Amino acid sequence: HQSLENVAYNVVNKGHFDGHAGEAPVSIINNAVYTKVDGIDVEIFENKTTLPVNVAFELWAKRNIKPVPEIKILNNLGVDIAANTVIWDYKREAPAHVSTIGVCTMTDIAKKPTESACSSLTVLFDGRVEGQVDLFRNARNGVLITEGSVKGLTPSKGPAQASVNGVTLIGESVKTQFNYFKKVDGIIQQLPETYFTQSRDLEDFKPRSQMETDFLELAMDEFIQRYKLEGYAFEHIVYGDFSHGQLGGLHLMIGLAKRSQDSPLKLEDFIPMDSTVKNYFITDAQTGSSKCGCSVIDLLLGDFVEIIKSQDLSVISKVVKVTIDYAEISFMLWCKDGHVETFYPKL
Amino acid sequence: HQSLENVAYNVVNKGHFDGHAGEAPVSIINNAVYTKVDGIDVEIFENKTTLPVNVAFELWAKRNIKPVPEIKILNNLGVDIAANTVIWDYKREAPAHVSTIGVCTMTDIAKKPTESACSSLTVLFDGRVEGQVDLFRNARNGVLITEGSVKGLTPSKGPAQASVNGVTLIGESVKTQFNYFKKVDGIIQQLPETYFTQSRDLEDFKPRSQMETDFLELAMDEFIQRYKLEGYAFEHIVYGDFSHGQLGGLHLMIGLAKRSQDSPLKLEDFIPMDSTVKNYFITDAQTGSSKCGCSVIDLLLGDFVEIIKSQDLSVISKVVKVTIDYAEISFMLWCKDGHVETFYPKL
Amino acid sequence: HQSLENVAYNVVNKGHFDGHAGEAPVSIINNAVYTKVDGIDVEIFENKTTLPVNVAFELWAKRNIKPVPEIKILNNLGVDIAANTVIWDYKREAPAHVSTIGVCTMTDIAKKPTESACSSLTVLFDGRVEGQVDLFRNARNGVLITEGSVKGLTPSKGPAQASVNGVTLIGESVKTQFNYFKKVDGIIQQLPETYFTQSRDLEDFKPRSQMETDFLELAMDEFIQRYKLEGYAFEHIVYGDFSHGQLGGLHLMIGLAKRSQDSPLKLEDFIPMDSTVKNYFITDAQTGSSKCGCSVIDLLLGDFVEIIKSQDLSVISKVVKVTIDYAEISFMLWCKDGHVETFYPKL
Amino acid sequence: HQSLENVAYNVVNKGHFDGHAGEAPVSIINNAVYTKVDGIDVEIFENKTTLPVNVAFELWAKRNIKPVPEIKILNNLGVDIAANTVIWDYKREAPAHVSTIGVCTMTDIAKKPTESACSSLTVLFDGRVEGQVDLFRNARNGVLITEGSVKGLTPSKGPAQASVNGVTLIGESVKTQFNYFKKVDGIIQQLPETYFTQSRDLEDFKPRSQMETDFLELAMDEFIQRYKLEGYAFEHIVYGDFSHGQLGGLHLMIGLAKRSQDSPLKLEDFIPMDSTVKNYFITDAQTGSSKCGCSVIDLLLGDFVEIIKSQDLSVISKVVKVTIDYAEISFMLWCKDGHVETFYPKL
Amino acid sequence: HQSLENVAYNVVNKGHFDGHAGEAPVSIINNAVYTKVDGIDVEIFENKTTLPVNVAFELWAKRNIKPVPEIKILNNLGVDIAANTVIWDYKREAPAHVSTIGVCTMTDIAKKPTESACSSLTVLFDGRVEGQVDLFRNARNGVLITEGSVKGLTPSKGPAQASVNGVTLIGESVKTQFNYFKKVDGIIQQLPETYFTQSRDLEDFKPRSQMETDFLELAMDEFIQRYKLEGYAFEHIVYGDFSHGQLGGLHLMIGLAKRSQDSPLKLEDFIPMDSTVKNYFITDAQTGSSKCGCSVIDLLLGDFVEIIKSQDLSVISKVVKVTIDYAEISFMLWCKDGHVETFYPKL
Repeated sequence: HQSLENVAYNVVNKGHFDGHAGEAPVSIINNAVYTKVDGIDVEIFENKTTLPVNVAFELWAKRNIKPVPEIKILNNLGVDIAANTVIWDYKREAPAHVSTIGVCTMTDIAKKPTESACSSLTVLFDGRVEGQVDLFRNARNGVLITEGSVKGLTPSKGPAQASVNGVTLIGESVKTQFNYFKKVDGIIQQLPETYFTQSRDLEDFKPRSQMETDFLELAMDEFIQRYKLEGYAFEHIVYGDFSHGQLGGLHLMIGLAKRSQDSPLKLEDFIPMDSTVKNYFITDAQTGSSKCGCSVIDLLLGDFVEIIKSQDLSVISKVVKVTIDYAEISFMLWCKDGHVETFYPKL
Repeated sequence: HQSLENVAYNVVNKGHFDGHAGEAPVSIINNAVYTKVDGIDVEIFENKTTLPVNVAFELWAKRNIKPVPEIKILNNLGVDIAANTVIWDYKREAPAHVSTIGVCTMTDIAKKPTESACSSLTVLFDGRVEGQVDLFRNARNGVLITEGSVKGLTPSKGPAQASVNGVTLIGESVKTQFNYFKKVDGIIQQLPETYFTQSRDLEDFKPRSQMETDFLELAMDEFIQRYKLEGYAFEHIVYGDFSHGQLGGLHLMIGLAKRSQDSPLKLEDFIPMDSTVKNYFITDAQTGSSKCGCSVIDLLLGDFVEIIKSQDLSVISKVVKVTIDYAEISFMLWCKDGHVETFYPKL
Repeated sequence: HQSLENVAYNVVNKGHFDGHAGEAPVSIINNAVYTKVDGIDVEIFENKTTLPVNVAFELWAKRNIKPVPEIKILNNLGVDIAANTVIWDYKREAPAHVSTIGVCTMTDIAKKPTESACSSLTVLFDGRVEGQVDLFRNARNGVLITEGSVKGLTPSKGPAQASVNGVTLIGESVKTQFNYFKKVDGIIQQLPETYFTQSRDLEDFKPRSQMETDFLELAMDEFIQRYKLEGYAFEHIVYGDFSHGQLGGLHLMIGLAKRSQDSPLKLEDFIPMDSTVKNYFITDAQTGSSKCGCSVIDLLLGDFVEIIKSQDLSVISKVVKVTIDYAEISFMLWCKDGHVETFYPKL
Repeated sequence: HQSLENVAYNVVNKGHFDGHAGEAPVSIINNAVYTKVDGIDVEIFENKTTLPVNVAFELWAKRNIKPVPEIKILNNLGVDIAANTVIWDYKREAPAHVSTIGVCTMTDIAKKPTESACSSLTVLFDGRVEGQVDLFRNARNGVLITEGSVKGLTPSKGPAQASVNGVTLIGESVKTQFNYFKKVDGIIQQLPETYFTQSRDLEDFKPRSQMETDFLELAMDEFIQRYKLEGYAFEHIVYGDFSHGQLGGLHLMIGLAKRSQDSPLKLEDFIPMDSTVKNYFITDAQTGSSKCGCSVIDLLLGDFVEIIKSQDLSVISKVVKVTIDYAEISFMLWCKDGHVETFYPKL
Repeated sequence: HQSLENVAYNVVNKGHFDGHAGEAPVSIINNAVYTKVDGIDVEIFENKTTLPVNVAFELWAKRNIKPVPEIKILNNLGVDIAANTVIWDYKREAPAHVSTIGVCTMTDIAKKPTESACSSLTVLFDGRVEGQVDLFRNARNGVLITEGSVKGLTPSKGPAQASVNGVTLIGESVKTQFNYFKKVDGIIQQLPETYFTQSRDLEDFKPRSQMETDFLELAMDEFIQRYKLEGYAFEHIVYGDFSHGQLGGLHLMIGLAKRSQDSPLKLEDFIPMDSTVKNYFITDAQTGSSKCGCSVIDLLLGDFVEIIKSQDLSVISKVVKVTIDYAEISFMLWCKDGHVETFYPKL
């Protein structure tokens, strides 16, 4: 078994677990870990998890620190568990998965992914570690990620971003765009064609196309005119309606970013996990206009435009299915007189 | 009785309690509430209150999310309790009142405000909800707020700002300026004429008059000259003295904002509740000048100027009474040779 | 003995302990102290220490609020304890020392520093308080700080910065540059000649020389050219290498500040205490380049340049000793063909 | 206000609060109070209450230690609060009442019982303390207890037992049998004629009549014969039926005591408060016979015999009302063919 | 450093720390230590100390389990710390001493007792461990315990009882009667002649002389007559007075034991540490007679008789000094007309 004091040694010296021998003295108190430096206690870990403090500490210390998929993607793919690593959720500050494989004896359900206990779980395999492509080849259920091709398998090209120590970025010195492969009950799946969410924050939103730059820079009707968007309810859906007490529309992250050029918004992330569609309590500071339970998704404007411009506006209301981050996302589409009234993610 | 799991359902779906039926699974641990999403716990409430976690969770979920008076105003008016709503203090992250009326069985002292238990409490009535103006008409003690007139009653026009989900603003799509009415022992009170504090933060202070814009933009003696303010100790009181080790003056929020154009201040809010007069430990980063227990109030400069220019400077020292946010605020006035030495709120 | 309720009185009125008589009512819950204002609890202290909540509260309330040395300096000098004051660590939010002298009965090992219990401890004496220079003169082990000269003793001129209520600055209205003196086993020490770290943060880094201004403003090879720095590996050590997956170099705080002009860095302070050499997990957001356990020190560029330009580059590798903040800091120096490969602090 | 350290002084010296001046040093940790004796912490209070540890400590220290009514009696009488004392529940280890009067500033709703806040509460007045009979005479709602007569008032003679520091006994050197008086809305009530429960434990049950001694000593049918009890279902109700998997009858404490002469019972007190009718999960160790939710009451056998022998057995089933400990207790009476089937308290 | 998991291994296998290599998996939660047995957590340590759970666990595991002096004796002798062992207080369930020597790195102030840090502490040395008699010979301050003689030193014969794993007994297969020696500031002390307390509990009190057997068996005046004790107030002091509401006398443990032959007493140990004189809140169940703050000491009756029969009864009141368990115990002696009124320990 792995000791607390040896986990602590690694953490105080390297900032994470690297398998160095040694021991640092430690104090558990207040659901935290303190090490003693010249007689004084200094906090090196605070447990925000539902696990026991020492177990949480170990899993955190064994964090995967390579670029890894964002958790929304792993969830959409049905990943239950990872092979011989810990995927750390930096949003929640807890492990992304309940159990572990060959990592920690308090959470292990197995030591290798080839065991029976893993058979019906979807295991994440990582093509960057020796042997794991071959384990995937023999696994019943699993998801494999790789940097390039895999012989005998058709790749699905993933999103451009990944997460590195909780910072989600598009790698330049490091590769963040993985190929994905999936197996269910021994059978290779054909992964669907997908849009990908863009994982941008309100606070530092950056456009990634000319369309988006135009959106942020041009006035509303000049933008709508230029991109032949009249009748697609962008003024409601994208720019948002702050005219009444109840906030209307405002379903694209880029719209929130544009409001933020003029004046602040308050977003309450009431179910704070990473996901393709987010749900916010939104309050507009300038007007006082607000709305609880507002679905927001961060697509490239161009992607969103192609979704909606491909829609049949003949019908009053229908639930539209779109594949995003490998998940089937339901949209509510309301039309009147052959124009769009609203179009939003159903959560 | 209301269940925890049903409170949780409402919160995970809508971000607050709306009376929908249903249940979400939940874990109480670490003075927090976690819901289970695909086998993993995610925090949906952290209890910063002195109440039991599940009770706090329910009250929070039943937060009033309409525009509501800032808590300093309710306190100054002697509000003990609200009728069939929960006023949430976003500064403290706890209920503004100890008990409740027709809201939650663990804190209820009554189900309707007409009961005997309420008779000697000052109940907040809200003219925007059916029937409550009439309950106020029959209440012994209470405070009523309304958007417009009330027949047979003289209104007091309140402050322009209110709070919406903890964001204090001047409503454009929503009404934040209430009329106030008050009853004590069955007798309608005549509310006094008042100044109102402006509820601005150091971090995003915005002027609300030409005088204030001038103050922020002009140099000290040019501003004092222009507004005929020589002899009113503005250089001490408003601009503040950072020349000695002990910080001097600096009693108006706008003065702190002006310092902040040049260089940072650190404010320790040591008794962190909302109130008309605040009390700070202030440290000036540029000079190292500092002062514990410093009274600061946020009045419109113009209002403050009229307070002080109406003062008799004949006497060495006297306690001056000014009505602000409906409270009687004591000021210490020190004069010498018929000019002002200092003039500050007494807390 | 000192009471909790009297500590609370002082804190709610003045923001710290000043010896006023009186009592405020209080509630201990959740490792915090709440006072009752008009029937509602408001938090006035949260215990981030390993001490019992009420003891921590008292020590915090008796915080030294004059300008005081940064804790890294006191540690480097071997200060164990302070005479009749509490040095508060604002980074850790806990006392800097384990025990106390004439301050608090739960942590006191003595009431005056002249007692036997203090004999083998290095006591901090403060020349600004009546009598303490004379106590130092008779102490076995101690460190004395003063604003000016001390008769019969050679001064060591300290760093220009000190800390005032946790804000570290160079005093203009207040003196932050102390003279230091030290005694070990009754014998006055001759303190070594030292560089001093500059205690600047990444977030608000400000240059303090023309060299540093040039560094931040000029392009790399233009800066290296101008200051005749070719062959001293500044491109690695100072500007940092973000070309590979593993981040290289980047050992001077000023280098991190320059990166930050272009794009954000994430620093994980994994052992969060104040010290001369810090240790970070660094992640570059633009490239995804990262490195755990990275030593960073904040020297004036000019100081660092003189350290390294005085080095013999004849040898492949050697451990170099430099005195900084009174500590002997080990540097690893690697050379090839008579140029510098890398030069970094050894932690 | 009263200080923690002064409460502690009284407790370590006298074992409770007596108003002595002084201070003992104290540590709050783990919801407990520790005092320091020669450098080592010793626990002097553990908080089993829902109140903050320091508040609970004070109330406990101000425990009424004179003989006082058992809490079941005060509850049955509707006592909400006590005048200038704290009634401590030794079963629950918490105060018997929510608020307090002239005792502790964190729980006080008033300082004297004559105040408006007390007007609609039933206040316990204690004729043994100067002035309180007269306060009762002027109170709107209250209960008065005295050792002897009160002029102008008809007494109700209470139970023979009272509680002294949590030990319930029949006083020989001290008076435990109080006279009771009650006022509702200014009007003296006529208290009903009552039986009283006997407050005996299974573990040390002692008979208090010849009938009870006979019951414990004689064989079943010899006892039933002697007291002409055939047809009153004592074999079921009192002796209990352990023949089947579900335990039957066994509703009188004395019956449990008799079983205990032969072999052990396990009683789970699942709602552990003091009350006239208790509710137990009972398991018989000899047979394995068991029953959840079993009502048990401790009456003198003679009293119980008179209740039931005065019943009309003509009807199949009826709810019978009996006054016990001043409460109206409902009994279910089932008869067949003019004999009793069962007769038990309805909880 | 010593690891948590290795402490756990020793505890689950041997019940305490014996220096075996190995590791058991562990969970810290709720201020307790749980080990995992076949997937289920079982508690192996609950922390009743003020130390961090893992530190407390280690010290407890390193409990001295040989016969050791009762803690009252070590305290009376001024023992601050033990040499290379942990004296566990089983009454308090915590270490008897604050710091440690060569035992645990979180509490060590030294690794060997010969170090400077120990110089002014009174160290307990244990003659049963190799080398420690010689360490005592060179120590400045200390207390030595041995089974037999020590060359060149006069022994003081200790009490017959010692403690073995918290069970205090008179050894038959093991030696519990130590010789004591003491050094202060390098100088061997002559320990005074002493009585010893007998460390008996009320619950299982056993007489240790014919006098005590007579006391328990004979009637009061027959016992007083037989031992010529008239005029020494035994009826008050020893047998106790239960006639009034306030309990009188009852200062010898043997008296409490005799009451207990007739009927139960409730003792509240309000300052629950081991000491020569104890302080109880006593309640007599039969009479209801009670008394807070009652001093009780457990001497052999014969010893107590010789104390008092050697007293001069000429004076009304005087404080008498008696040496017991090496401490100077003050007694209050009150006389009238040349007989004893009362004689009791002053705490």
